[PDB]
Amino acid sequence: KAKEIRDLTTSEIEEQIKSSKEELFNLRFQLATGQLEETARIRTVRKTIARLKTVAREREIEQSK
Amino acid sequence: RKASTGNRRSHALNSTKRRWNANLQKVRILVDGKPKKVWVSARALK
Amino acid sequence: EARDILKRPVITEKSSEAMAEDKYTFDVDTRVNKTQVKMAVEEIFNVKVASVNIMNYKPKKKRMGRYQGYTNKRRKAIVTLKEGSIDLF
Amino acid sequence: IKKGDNVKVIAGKDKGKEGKVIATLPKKDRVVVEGVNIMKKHQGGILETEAAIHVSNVQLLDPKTNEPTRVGYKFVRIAKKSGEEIK
RNA sequence: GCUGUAAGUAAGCUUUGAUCCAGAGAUUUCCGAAUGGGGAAACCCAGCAUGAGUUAUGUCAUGUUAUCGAUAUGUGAAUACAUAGCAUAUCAGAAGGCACACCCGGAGAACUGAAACAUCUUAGUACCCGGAGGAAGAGAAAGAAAAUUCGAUUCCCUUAGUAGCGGCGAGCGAAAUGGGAAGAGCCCAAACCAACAAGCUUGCUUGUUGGGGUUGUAGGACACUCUAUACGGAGUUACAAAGGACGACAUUAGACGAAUCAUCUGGAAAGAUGAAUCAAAGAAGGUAAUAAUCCUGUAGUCGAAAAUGUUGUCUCUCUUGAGUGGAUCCUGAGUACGACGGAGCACGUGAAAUUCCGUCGGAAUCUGGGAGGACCAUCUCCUAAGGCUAAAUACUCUCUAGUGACCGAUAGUGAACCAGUACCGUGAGGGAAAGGUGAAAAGCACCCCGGAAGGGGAGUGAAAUAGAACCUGAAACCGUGUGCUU
RNA sequence: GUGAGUCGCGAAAGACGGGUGAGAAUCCCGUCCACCGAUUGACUAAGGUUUCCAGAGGAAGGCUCGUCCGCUCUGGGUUAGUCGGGUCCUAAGCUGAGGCCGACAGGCGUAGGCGAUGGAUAACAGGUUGAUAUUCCUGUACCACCUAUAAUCGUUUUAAUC
RNA sequence: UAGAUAGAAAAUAGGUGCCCGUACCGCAAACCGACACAGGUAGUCAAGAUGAGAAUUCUAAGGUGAGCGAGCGAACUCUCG
Ligand SMILES: [Mg+2]
Ligand SMILES: [Mg+2]
Ligand SMILES: [Mg+2]
Ligand SMILES: [Mg+2]
Ligand SMILES: [Mg+2]
Ligand SMILES: [Mg+2]
Ligand SMILES: [Mg+2]
Ligand SMILES: [Mg+2]
Repeated sequence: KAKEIRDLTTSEIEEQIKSSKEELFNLRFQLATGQLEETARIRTVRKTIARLKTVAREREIEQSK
Repeated sequence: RKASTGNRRSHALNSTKRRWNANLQKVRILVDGKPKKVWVSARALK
Repeated sequence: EARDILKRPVITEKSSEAMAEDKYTFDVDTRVNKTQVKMAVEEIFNVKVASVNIMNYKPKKKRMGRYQGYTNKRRKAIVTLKEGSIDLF
Repeated sequence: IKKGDNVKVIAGKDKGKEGKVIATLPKKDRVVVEGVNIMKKHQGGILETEAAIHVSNVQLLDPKTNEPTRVGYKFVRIAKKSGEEIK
C-alpha cells in the first residue's frame, strides 16, 4: 500500500484518514473490554495513517513549488 | 574610553609591591562638533 | 478530535454502580479541558447534558524486574447523562 | 543461506549422516536438522523434539559428496565444485 | 525470515523481495538563550488576524506578537527652526551552547625555594573574564650585521646553561652567524585631475566619489618618449576585486574472493598417525578439544542511483607596461622625542639602549629622519607615526583503519554487569560494592516426606560434590569420629 | 571469631472463652477489667508522597512468635460555576526598558511587573461506599453572562442611558 | 465630570460557567530527628460533678491496652511509703 495513495485526489486522502481513525478508535475502545483477540492489526492501521499524511504533506510541498 | 588603564605595580622607596592604575585623564564637555556629551581627554583638547 | 481526546474506557464495580444513574468513566489523553470532552463526546454519540466532572492521579511505583520505575500519569473523566444512554459492550 | 535442502553433518555427535533443514536462525548461527533429539520435558517424561547445531555442515548434489558451496556467477546463483545446480 | 534488550503467549507480515544496511526528504509534543506576559525548568495567563462548533456566549485549530541595533518611513517641539522622543516596517544580524584540550587579550595571587625573610623566586603559573579560529599569533625591514654582506615571518637543531641580569645569594637566561622544514608578497594615506556640494568674495577651498599613485642603490607627482588596448595578455575566487558553468579522484551501503580425505582416542576433533592441495590469500577470530584447505574472513580485483569533499579546463571575471628628466610639490602631527612614575625586552634603575602605558611639554620635511647597547663625530645600513596575508607549527570532545616485551576484575576509565547509579548532604559537591553454569537450556518429567522451603530417589548431560547464592574452591573459622594421651 | 548465647529486647494492666490454622501468651470475634479525657479525642494547614481499601502470601523487615501490618503480589480508589488558590489588589522584598556607574563580569535604580501570612469575593442540611464528600443525589438557594420577550428613551443633544 | 452613543429592560423563560488541589497520618509508627526512637511539631472545637478557674481527682464522647513474656520474690543500684 504505497501507490494506492498516489491514485487519489488530494481530497479523498482526508476521508480515508478519518474513517481509518474511527476504525481504530473502535478497536482501541473495545480493547480494554477484552472483546479483541487480534493484536497486530492495529499497527497496520496506524501505519496507514502515517502513509496518508506523509503523502498529503509531500504533495502539499510540490503544490507549493 | 573610561577604563582604569595601565594597572601595574607601585614600588616604594624600598621596593615593596602595590598595584595602581594611572587612571587616564577624562573630563566631560558639551562636544563642540556634536551637540551631546561624553568623557573626553585633555590631550585631545589642545 | 475525538480520537486523541478519548484514550480508553474504564470498567469496574465503581462504574457498575455508576451506570445506575447513567454515569460512565473514561480515561482521556492529558492536557484536555473539561469542555472539549463535552462537545466532542457530544460530537461522536449525540449524548449530552449532565455536565462532566473530572480528576487527575499522580503516578505510582512498580517493580516488575527488580528495577525501579513509575506508572504513567492518568487523567480520569466521569461522564453522566440525561438523554438516552450509550452501550458499546 | 539454506532452506531445507540436503547436507552431510560431518563434525558433530554422529557423522556420516544426512538430512534436511529447518530454521537457520541468522543471529545465533544455528540450524535445525534431523540428527539431534533432546529429551525435553514439561508438565512428559521425555518429548523427543529436534535441536540445533552450529554450521559444521556442507552440501552435496551432483558428486553425492560434501563440497565447499561456492556462490559463483550471476546468470546470483550457486555453482558448486563439480556441478552447478540450484541450492 | 521478522515482530530490539528480554524471555513467553497470541495475533499477524513476508520471492508482489519483508526485517536489515546506506544516502536524501517529511514529521520533529513540552522546558531550556526561551524570545507575547508571568514563572518555584518542563506549569499557568493573555493578546490580535483567520477559521471550526453554538441560536448565542463560553471552548478550540493554525499563524502572529520580546529586547538590542541598523535601515526606511511618518511624527515629533517642552521652543518657531528642529532636534531627545513617539508609532510602523525590513534583516538567515546578535544574544546562548561548548572540547576543563590548543591560541590571543584584560585583570591577576599564596603556600613554597631562599635552609628565616620583606628585594627576588614560585610566575606572569593558577583560577576568573573576554574574543576568534580550526588553527591562532607574528609579519614583508625606520632589521640583523661589520663582509666577497644578506634582504618577510614562524618552528626544529646548534651556538649556550656561553655572554649577561642578580640582597652578585637563591636563582634566571638570551640573541646573532650557521644547518634544516615551508617558501609570497601586496592595497591604502598624501601631493595631481574630473564630477557634484555649502561657503558661490563672481578668489578657490574645503565636503564626497571616481581615477592617480605606493618607496631608500631613494620613490612618486609634474614634463617628455615608446608598449598595450577593451586586450597581447597577465587572469588566480586562500591576501592582492568580487560573482558563476563543466570533467577526474576519495568518502558515506556492498560483492566476488584457491585449496582435504581417512584410522585411533573422544561425549565431541580442528590432536597423533598417514598419505594429498592453494598460496598476490600461513593476518585474525569462531567452529563440542589447539584448523592455511568447515564458516566468517584476508591478498587482489570490482562497485555508487543520490549526496558530500577535493582537484582539473573553457566558460568566467578583471587588468596597460616600461624609461628618461627631477625646475616645482608630496612622501602618514599634538605623532616622534624629553622629563616624571611604571611595566616589559634574559636585563631588578643600573652607565641602560631598543619597545609600550598615563600626566605634561613638544621637532624636522631629502642638503631630512632612525638605528648600529649611555652620549658626540665619521662611516655603514634602513625610511615609522595606516592596513592584509596560505604553508611549515601546537592540540584531539569525536570518526574511520590499525598497533602494544599495556591491564585482564582489590589492576585497568570511578564505571567490563542497567554507574556518575543506589547512597550521603539543604547545597555546592563526594561516591560505592557486584563478571564467568554447560558445548547446547537439553534449566531436574515422575514417586516419596513435607504446609511450604529443602531434601532423598528417578532421569537430561561425559561430569549435576557443574543444578542456578551454578568453572576451579585454598586459609581463617566451625564441626562429626577416631589412633595416642590427660 | 573472641567477648556471649552474655548486656539489651526502647516508660504502661491485662485475663478468660470460642474460632482459625500444619503450628498460637502475641491473629479475628465477643464478655469482663484497666487507662487519657485543655485529651493518647475530633478538623484542617505545612510536610511526606499511594503509606489509603479489598483479596491472597509470609523469603527477608517488625528488636520475640506471627495464621497479622504502615512488608511483598495482584487489583482498585481522590469528581467542585459557590471550598483554599489563579483569571482581583498590595506592603516588606525581588526583578527592573530607557538611564547613572564601573577593567571585564557586573553593581545601583525610575517607569512598570511579580510576590500573601493580610484586603474583596456567589451555599446550606441530610443521605451514601470496604475506600471520596459544601465535589456524587435529594431537596432547596445564589453570582456573572448570553440568547429570546415587553409596559420606559426621543437633535443623539440632553435625556432614559455607558 | 472629560468623553462614548440610535435608544434602555423593569420581571419573565432558557441556557452557558475553565485550571490546580482534594485519597491517608497530620502531639504521629507515615513530618525533621539514620531506627516502627520516652524529643520538637503554628492553628480551631474542647462536655459532666468539685472548684474562682482551661488548676486538681474521677468519668462522658470517643480512642488505647503501648510488639517479648513466664518463674522466684537473694545481693547490689534506682524509684516511692
Ligand atoms: Mg543567525
Ligand atoms: Mg622611565
Ligand atoms: Mg606618553
Ligand atoms: Mg578472581
Ligand atoms: Mg485464647
Ligand atoms: Mg499537600
Ligand atoms: Mg514520637
Ligand atoms: Mg471542666
